[PDB]
Amino acid sequence: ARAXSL
Amino acid sequence: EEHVIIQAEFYLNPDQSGEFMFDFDGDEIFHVDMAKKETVWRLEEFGRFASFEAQGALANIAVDKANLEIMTKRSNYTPITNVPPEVTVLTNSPVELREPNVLICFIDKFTPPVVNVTWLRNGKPVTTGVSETVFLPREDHLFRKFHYLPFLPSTEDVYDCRVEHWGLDEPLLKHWEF
Amino acid sequence: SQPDPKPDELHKSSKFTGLMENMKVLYDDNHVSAINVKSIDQFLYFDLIYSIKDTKLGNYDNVRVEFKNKDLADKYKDKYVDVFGANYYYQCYFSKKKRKTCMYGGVTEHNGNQLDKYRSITVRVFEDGKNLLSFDVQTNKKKVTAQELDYLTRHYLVKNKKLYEFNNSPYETGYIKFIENENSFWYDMMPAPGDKFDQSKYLMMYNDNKMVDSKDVKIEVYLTTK
Amino acid sequence: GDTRPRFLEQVKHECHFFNGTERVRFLDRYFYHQEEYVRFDSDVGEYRAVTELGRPDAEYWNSQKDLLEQKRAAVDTYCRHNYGVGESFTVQRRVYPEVTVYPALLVCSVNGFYPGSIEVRWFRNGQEEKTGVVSTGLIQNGDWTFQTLVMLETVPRSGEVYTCQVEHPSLTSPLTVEWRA
Repeated sequence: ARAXSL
Repeated sequence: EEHVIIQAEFYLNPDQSGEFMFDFDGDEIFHVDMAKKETVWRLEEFGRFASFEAQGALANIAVDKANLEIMTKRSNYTPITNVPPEVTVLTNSPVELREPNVLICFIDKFTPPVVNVTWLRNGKPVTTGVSETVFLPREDHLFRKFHYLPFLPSTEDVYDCRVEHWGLDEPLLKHWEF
Repeated sequence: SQPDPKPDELHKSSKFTGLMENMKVLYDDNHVSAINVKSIDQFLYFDLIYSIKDTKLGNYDNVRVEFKNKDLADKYKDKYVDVFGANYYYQCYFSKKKRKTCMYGGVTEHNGNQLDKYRSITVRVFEDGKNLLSFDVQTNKKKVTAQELDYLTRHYLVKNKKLYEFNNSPYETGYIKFIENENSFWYDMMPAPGDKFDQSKYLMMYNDNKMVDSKDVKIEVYLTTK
Repeated sequence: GDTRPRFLEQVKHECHFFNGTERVRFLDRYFYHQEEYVRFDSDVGEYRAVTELGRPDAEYWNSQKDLLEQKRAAVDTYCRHNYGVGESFTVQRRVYPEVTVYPALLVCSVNGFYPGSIEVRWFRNGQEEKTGVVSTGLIQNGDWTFQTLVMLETVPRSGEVYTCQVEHPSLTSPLTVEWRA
């Protein structure tokens, strides 16, 4: 699983 | 839609508490224990089918804290308005004497994501085998939470899920009995 | 206190297939060291952030110190302390309020813990049961973290005994034992089995901020050759 | 109690899937408390402020081409990728329901099933009962299982046969539990 925080 | 996968995160001040989880169609796939830095799969079996670098989650929470501070100031320090939880207690399965069951305390539609949940059996606190979920996200952006109490149904026991939340003046007790 | 390593309990370097360099760097020249500082922030309730400048190579300006619990963080939050620890960068994340590093424990209150001169602590090194090397490590702290002594001990061993090399190690097993008044505890010096080494998770062993009395502690390193 | 002000930041990276992964919509959402102030919608392709407090972010973020580049590829590198990774134990998850019928008013309790899609019908003498049937609705137990109760208000005839029938993706055919008065 890949995590996507600006 | 058929399915929705959501990576939900939050950071709360002054509590300094944070959360990072993945939700699939409303159910928690996993959340990250930021202290032990481990991926906590909602169902153990999940860990055998997939993986996730828990530590990568801290990067997000770090940014979220930073963003919270920026937004806090931008809103001219406008605090969150407490939204009390609606609490429901039900069993996960039909009740039969002498047949193990689980009392489910469904804490719903609340914010901020901070709550004290206690189980009372005959007026006394019970911790034996209890468990809970982290704060689950809602589409209205409030939170849901589940607390569980395995129990052996008896005609002589009464239970209460006691919920403490800043949206409530006093602890809320939801009763259950056979 | 803690029972010595049982058979097959210690990590076998041979069973580690990743790069030992990742372990080596934790005990190379660089480390975090600050004297008489007070936390200036917090990311999570169990950590403290210190404003510490990397004066050996300026890789950071802030250091995140994570503890095993909120109690430790609270205990030192407003205390002027000395910080000493093996730090890491991969998976090091935290928000303050040009860069940063992370570590665990390694904190001791400054005031009342200083010695006017450096005290030596003996380290006896055993290679397959043979004491071919013994040396002292120094500290001017009455109470020092095991982490600091461990770091000083291993770093000397890296330079002098090639404890950790780029690919693997000339030693199969290795544990460092701290003895103080007929009481002891030890740490496994080798990486967990597998093709990857998690620096942050390994260093997490220091998050209990365990300390020892510099006056009474003795160190013993047991290494097995391959 | 503790009445100190609370300030909450929420971020939701959503992946909405249609017809498998044929159509995927990625939403990068930022909330202050419960208020979403900025979001990136893959159907839009750039960050758009949702409230004035978001404008600052929508501007700085769209200014970074490597950033918008990442977000625009999200439907593939993030959503489709994760969908593939968790498909076998989420999308394909099928746990069959257990059906229990007991006298309350007859109660048909369907428990432990997944996914949520389910059909529960009450039959009386082989005919489906429509009137006098009440359902608690779908209930999420929070442990990847659902439960639902369907009640039937009735007045059984001598030896009347009531049947609770359940249809669910996990089962090839309906699951039936018959209760005879």
